[PDB]
Amino acid sequence: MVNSFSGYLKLTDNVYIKNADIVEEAKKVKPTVVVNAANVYLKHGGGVAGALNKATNNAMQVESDDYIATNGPLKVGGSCVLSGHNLAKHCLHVVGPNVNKGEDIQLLKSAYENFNQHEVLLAPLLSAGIFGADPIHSLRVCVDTVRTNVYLAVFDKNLYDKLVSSFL
Repeated sequence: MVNSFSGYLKLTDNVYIKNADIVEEAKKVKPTVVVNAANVYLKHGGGVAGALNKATNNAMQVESDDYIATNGPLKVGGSCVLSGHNLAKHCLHVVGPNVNKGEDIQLLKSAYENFNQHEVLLAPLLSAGIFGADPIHSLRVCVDTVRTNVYLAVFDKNLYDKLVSSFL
């Protein structure tokens, strides 16, 4: 079905990419699902998580603290579905491995598998940015793991250009 995502470059049958601020993208599109680059404690301090949470006026963090108090931490590679607040219907909080914590990069595939539970997503590259993985690798794992339709927002123009120009 046609959708309102605009200005994306088509990488594959199901994966699309754009140089964009995921906060502004979500505000404009109001997708069914926005993906957060979460950690196991749902402490949304920085990176994508800090930015999404700030855009919700801290409502994402309040909701997340109640989630953790009830359910305990997520697993690396795991996820939970919470409200999308003012950004989306739902937020899929996905924990990619954090290389700066020594976590095993193989868990990146498991992390992306969560996307297959949703027909359409707006997402960042998992484990990129402050999570320390190579974004070119993250894009490769995304393409090779996600089968549903995923619209990737890449914050940095230089990185976006490198991701497109090196894509096999």
